This record gives sequence, structure tokens and C-alpha cells, in this order.
Amino acid sequence: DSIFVKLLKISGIILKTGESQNQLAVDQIAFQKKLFQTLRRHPSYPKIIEEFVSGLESYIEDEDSFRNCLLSCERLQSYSKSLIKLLLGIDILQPAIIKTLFEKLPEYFFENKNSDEINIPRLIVSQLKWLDRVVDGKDLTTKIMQLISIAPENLQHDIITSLPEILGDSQHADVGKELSDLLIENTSLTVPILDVLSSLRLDPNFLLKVRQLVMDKLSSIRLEDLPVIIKFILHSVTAMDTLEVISELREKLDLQHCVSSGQSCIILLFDVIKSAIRYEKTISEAWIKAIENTASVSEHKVFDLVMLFIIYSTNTQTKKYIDRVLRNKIRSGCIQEQ
Amino acid sequence: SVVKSFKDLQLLQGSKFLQNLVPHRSYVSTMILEVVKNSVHSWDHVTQGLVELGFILMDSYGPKKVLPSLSRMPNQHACKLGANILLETFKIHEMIRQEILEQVLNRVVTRASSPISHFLDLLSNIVMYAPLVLQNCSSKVTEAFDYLSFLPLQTVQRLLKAVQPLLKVSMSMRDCLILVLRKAMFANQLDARKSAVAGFLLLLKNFKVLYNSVANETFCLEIMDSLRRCLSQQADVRLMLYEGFYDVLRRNSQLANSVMQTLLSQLKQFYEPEPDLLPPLKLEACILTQGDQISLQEPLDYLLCCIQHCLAWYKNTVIPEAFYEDLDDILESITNRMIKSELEDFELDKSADFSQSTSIGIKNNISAFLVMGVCEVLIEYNFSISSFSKNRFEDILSLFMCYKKLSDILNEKAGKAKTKMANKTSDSLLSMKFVSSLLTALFRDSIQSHQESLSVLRSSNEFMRYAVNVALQKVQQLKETGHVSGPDGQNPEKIFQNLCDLTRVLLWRYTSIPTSVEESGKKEKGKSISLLCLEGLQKIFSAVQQFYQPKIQQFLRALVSVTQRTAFQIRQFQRSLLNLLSSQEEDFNSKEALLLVTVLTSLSKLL
DNA sequence: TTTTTTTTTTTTTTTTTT
Repeated sequence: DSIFVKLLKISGIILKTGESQNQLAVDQIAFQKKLFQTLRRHPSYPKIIEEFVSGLESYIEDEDSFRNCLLSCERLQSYSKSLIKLLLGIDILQPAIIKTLFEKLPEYFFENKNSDEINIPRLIVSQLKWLDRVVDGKDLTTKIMQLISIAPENLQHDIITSLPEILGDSQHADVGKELSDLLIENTSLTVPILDVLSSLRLDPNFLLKVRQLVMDKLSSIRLEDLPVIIKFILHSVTAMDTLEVISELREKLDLQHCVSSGQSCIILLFDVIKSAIRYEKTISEAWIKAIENTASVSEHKVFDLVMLFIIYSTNTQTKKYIDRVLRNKIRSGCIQEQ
Repeated sequence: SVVKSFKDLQLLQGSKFLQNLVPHRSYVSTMILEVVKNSVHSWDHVTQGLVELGFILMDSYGPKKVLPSLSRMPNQHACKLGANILLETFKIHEMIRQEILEQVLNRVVTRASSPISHFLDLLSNIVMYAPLVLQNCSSKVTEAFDYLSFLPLQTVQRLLKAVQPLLKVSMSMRDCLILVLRKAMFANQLDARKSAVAGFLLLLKNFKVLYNSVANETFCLEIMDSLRRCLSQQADVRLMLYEGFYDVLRRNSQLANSVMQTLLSQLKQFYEPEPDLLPPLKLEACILTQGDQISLQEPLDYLLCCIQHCLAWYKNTVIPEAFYEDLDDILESITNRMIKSELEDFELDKSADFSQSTSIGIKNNISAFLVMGVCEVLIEYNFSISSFSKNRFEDILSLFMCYKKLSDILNEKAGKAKTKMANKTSDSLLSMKFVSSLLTALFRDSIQSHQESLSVLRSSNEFMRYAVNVALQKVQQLKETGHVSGPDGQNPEKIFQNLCDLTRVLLWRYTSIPTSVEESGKKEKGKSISLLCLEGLQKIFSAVQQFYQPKIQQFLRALVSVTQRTAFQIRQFQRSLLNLLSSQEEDFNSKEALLLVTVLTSLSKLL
């Protein structure tokens, strides 16, 4: 009886009552152009959109109706996309469905996997990935920034990683700045943000600043995230900066802050370092230079000998060299029996 | 001690006089492969030295000369002894997995400049043998996934193909590759986006599933949307998508519409959908220029080829609704206007002389290649439409006359300077299936319902020499790389079946119709069709001895041991050489004699 | 005028000597 359901019935989608998927009479492009010309040639042009989206939000007040509206339709003629993605394919409908998609997302913060184990807010942000046309790009960016602030920790971890799918190829600068400003405060979200920051299109002198920023606060990271962050730091070396970052990493990593709770994480971390020096030879020479040049500081850690044994046991051109360096650590008193 | 053994064995095998004297000695190869069998029990002391010998043999004797007998055959045989040592040692010693498998991978990943085909062969063998025994030593694989961005593209395609039997059985390893490919989809290097495209096309090609089976469909749709976005990048990533979409259809039929609209919208950027507008493709939009650097984007030829192949598979398979007729009539309008276009609609030969000095000649040369590719695709289309209609064969002739006009344009422009460019010998867009079917229909076919329509094609001698030229090009591509360029040109069984069919047709044209029917001209005496058929026969027999060595029996059955079949074929060829000789010709075509003794030298290695 | 073959040069690999 609402204007929305009547226009959708004459467009050619059967609206299901909220168990199974919505049916399709015509193709996707046919339905989209049909509803486009239907809203075009209809009189009272600047108000039928607002009447349409008010009928839409009144329809998606229900849990099952909205949950099926997020899920993908059924082909009668053998399986296609969702009504929300098809409805957001039309540019004149886009920003209203964007707004009434984000207004009802704080409704599903504490709601998690009730009946069909279909988590709702990841399904809400699933409909924004790979939009063909984006109208309001700055407005969409500010809306997801408000969302990425107010969210739960798991939900903000989830939406933060779907950022490069969601955004186009313009607006990456202010997103990079706001993400780094979220990174300097929150240290629980160190692991996905760096993941995304290489995956956007940032300028390299932003990335080197964020790399220095995350190496500075390397002691304040929980045990589960440490091999992933060191994996990023080792994966993000060039040929030119490699000895400076390797020396910083040698001076900052301790294993006297993280020692089936810490031994497994230390195992994983040494797997990461072993595999890093195996598939990349210059990290071994960089790390031996970073230990050999530590001559004045008789604060030699455990990490110095465990890394000398690991570069010994792996790539075997270094053996004589790590035989030599270790001799000059024993005569000089810098490595001792304790 | 291994290289000496193989030199000795090659020397005896090449000569009977030494076979009579020397009684058959065990060689160091058989002794080493006995050591690996013996070591199963308790000899763990031995097996860490077996692994080091394996990788010393492979590291020291692997190829380099392609990036001869003595530098090749006792070094090929040592490097394949290495892989046999490591593959037999891998199977039984359950503790030097992860010492072979992280060292194979460490040579594949990190070297990537020196040829590493032997390690990809070994890794394919190791995986394919038992991914059931590799799910206990699997993390050594998924740590080389993180290095996949920085590799060259052919190594990424080859490494993903090799590791594919692990991706069939293991779901955790597939969902570990998807995170790498999705992360590298956006990376700032060029090769990372190509490797992401390759990996996603191979995951769509080989797999259905990527828990309720509604989300697998929306995951396929989301991957396909990312690939639809990658369709607006540079020319080569577009070209990779165009080769891949056909095989994406042909495995997962359900993605039919989601591929085809993806091409049709992409077709409509470069199509003008009004009649009586004579350049019926916008060739300007295909070339971009930014400060005198001038380059292609969206090759129309490969796009049309992918459209036409997918459309043929849509007709023949899916139907035995109102969408494919639209693309049919679009293609028919392209044919109908490409017939009555001529050369100033794309401003060719008159305004620009295709000069490799200026940007405008570059633009017109690119334009000329695009029109040549379009005409080849529409030749294949017009053949494919009907059951030998006369009108469509007239359109085939008109399209070929356009293509031949552009070829005679381009050949004269390679006449002032040299033919240093390998871009006119660049690949045809006819599948090997089509060239096989076209030559079967041209020469052998004598069904009266098709004669009146084929007789317009037979009367065109230049068309028939173009056809056998294209067949010779497909056999040359099969020899030089492993496989040919078109559709179904990466499956060895399909190239085998098309090799048998070309062999049959070229044999029938060579033996039945002699050489002495030359009533054309004295410039055509090194370019005759009965000469080219013998040349294609020579290439086919060489290529089938090299690549399809285990099938030569079932290669000859399509034309009792291999000796009687080869003897009958030698009787045909040596009768041909005899009548060529005893004719006592004073002009004496020695080219046909050289090809006959070359094909007899090829054949006589089977007796 | 172009394609193929032959001849020369250079580079790489292996052996032998200090």
C-alpha cells in the first residue's frame, strides 16, 4: 500500500515477507533503468524521492524485512545481487539510502549473531563496496569517520579494513590523516590501520612518518599483535633505509616485556624473523652490522645472541662472519656466560 | 661422478658398435636412486646428504641458455636426476619435508631473474603427488604468498598453477591466498595489480566455492565487481581480463550474465549505435597521450574476440533470453558497416604514412592493427553463424580483402626500413579449433550443399594461403612456447586433438593433389600451397615428438605398433620423394626435397 | 630488396699452476 512497495512491484521485484530471498522478474539493468524512468516521468519530481525513502525506512523498521533487503535477490529465469546495491546503483536515490543506511547502523552495535548467524553491520557496510558511481564522496567519508569513531572495537576493526573497497581514488589524504590521528591515540587498532595505509594511495613520506611512529611505541603493543607489526616493518624496508630501521628494531625489541601465553608468541615472532631473513638476504647482513656496531653499549640483550644463532642456522654464507663477530664479543667482554 | 655417467650412457646409446662390446653397466643414476630406496629404514644420516646433492645437481645444471647435445643432454639429465632425488626423498622421509619445500620455494621466490622452471616443475610434482602429505608442512607455502606481489607475472602465474592442487583440498590455504590477493589488488606497484588479477581469475576458473552457499555467490559477485573496476586500468590488465573471462564462463556458468554485461557495457564505450556512420568503432578513445608518450588502452580486437567466443559458447551450450540477440545484431552491424568502410574512416594510408618518427603515425599504426584484429574476429564470426551461406562467405571475402589491404599497406612501410619489428607476425585472433575446421571445410569437404558456397572461398587462393599461414603460426607458437595463444590453447589435450586434425588435412592436401598443378605465376613457386602443407607437416611431426612423446601411437592411429604406422607414412613420403626425383625436372624445387628429407629424418627416429 | 649462412668476436666456464 506504500508508494515504495507499489513502485517496486511495478518495477519487477517481488518483496518477500521476511524468510526467503526477494524474487526478480526482469534483469538487473532492466529493473534499474525501469525504476529510473518510473521516478523520472512521474509528476511531483522533487518529493517522490523523499516519499520513497520514508516508505523505505518504514519498511526496514522490521528486522527480517531489512535483513532480507540487505541479502541478495533470486533469479526466476541463476543468482544475482541485492535490492540495496541495485537501489544504490541509481545516482538520484544514492545519498538518501546512504543517510538512512548510516542512521540505523548504531541500532546494531550490541546486536550480534541471534538466529541465522548473519552479523548485521558488516552486511550494512558490505553494500557500499565497489560502488559504480559515488555522488556524496566527502559526505560518505565524514559519515564513516563519525561511525569509525563511535563504533565498538570489533566493528571498527571490521569497517576499517573495508575502507579501500568503499572509497574511490580521490579522498585518501584526509582519511590518511584521520587514521594516523586515531593510531596515535588507540594502540588496540595498530594492526589493521597500517594494513590499510599501504592499501590506500598515500604519499611515501606519510608512510615513513607512520612507520617511525609505530616503531617509537613498539613496547606498548599487546602480545598477539607483535609478530604482525614486526612483519609489516620488515615487509616495508627498501634497500636504502634498511640498516637504520633494522638498528631501531634491534634497539627496541627486548623479550623482557612479553615473556602457552608468551612462549607461543615468541615462537611466532622468531618464525616471522627467520622467514623474513630467509626470503630476503640483506636483512641478515643489516642485523649483523646492527649487532657488531653495538660495541660501546655493554647492555647486550638476550636478543643479540638468539639472532646471532638464527642467522647462523639459516643462510650459510654468513657463518664465518658470525664466527668472527662472536669471537670479538667474547674477548671484549661484551657477551658473557650469564 | 653423475655427469660422467650420463656422458658415458649418451656415447653408448648413440652407437651400436659400442653396444656390441660393452656389457650393460649399472650407472651412477640407478645407484643413487637405489640409495634413496634403501634409506627408508634408519639411515637418516644419509638423507641430509641426499638433499644437498639434489639441490647441488639442480642448482649447478639448471637451464640458462634459453631465458646442442653436450652442454644440454648431460646437463638436462643431471638436473632431472636432482629433482628425482628430491622428489623420491620427499615422499618417504617424513622429516625433510619443510627442508626441501622451504628451499624449493626460497629458490622460486627469491631468484626470479635466472630461469627457475625446474624448481616450478619440482614444486608441481611435490604438491601434485600428495597435498595430503603437504597439509602437515603447509605454512611454508603460505609464507611465500606474502612475497607474491614483488614477483614477475609469469612466475606468479606458474607458481599459482603449480600450487593449485593444494588450493583444491585446503580451504585455509585458499582463504589465506584471498587476503593476499585482495590486499595487493590496490598496491601502488604495477605488477601487484596484475598478480591480483591473475590470482582472482585462477580462483574463479578453478573453483566454485570461495556455512550457507548464498555468500559464495555474493563473494563471486564481489570479486567480479573488483575485476570490473580493474577493467578501467592500463592495456595489459585489460588484456589479461579478456583472455580470462572466457574460461571464467566455461567453468562457472552461473556468472554468465555478470561477465557478458561487463563486456557489453565495455563494448558500448567504443561502439556508435547509429547506422550509416562509417567508422563503426571510435578508434580515438583507444589511444591516450600525455606529453608525447602515446599508448594503447582497451584493445578492441581482443575485446571483440572474447565477446564472440563467449557468445558462441552462449549459443551452443546455454540455450540447448532476450539479451544475446542484442549483441548478435551489434556484431552484425559491425560486420555490415566494416564491409562498406574503406580506410579514410580510420584516416589510413592517405593522411598518415604510419611513420615510427611522429605520434600520429604511431596512432595510425595502432589503429591499423586494431582494424586487422577486428576483421579477423569478424571472419571467424561470419564462418560460425550459418551452415555455409553464400552471403556470409561474401562478407568473409570482403573482410579478408580489407585485412589483406591493410597488410599490403603495412608490408610496404616495412620496405623502406627493415622488418626489425615483430608486430605484423604478432598473433592472429583465430582459435586453433577454427583454423582446423576452416581447413577441413576448405580442402577435404565435398558435400554438395556446401560446394556452391565454399567455391567463392576456394577461388580466392590468397585466402587459402592466409589460412595455412595462420595454421603454420599456431604450430610455430606451440613449438616456441609450450602452447598456443588462442582459446583452449593452454590445455594440452585440446592442442593434441587440433594437431591430429591439422596433420590429417595437410596430409590429404599434400599426397592427393600433387605439386605440378602450378597455374598461377613464377613468384608463387617457393610460396605454393602444396609446399606450405609439407612445411606445416614438418613442424607438426617435430612438435609431436617433443611435447606429446607419450602419445605418438595415438598420434599415428588418427592418420599394431608405432613401427608399422611410421613405415606406412614413410612409404607415402618416400614415394613422394621418388616421384619428385625421377621426374627429372631441370628447374628442380630443392625446397620440397629439403622438407621431404627433413620430415623423413623426423619420422625415421620412431622405427 | 630481403633472408639465410658463415665468419669473427666476445663472454663464460673449466682447468691448471703459483
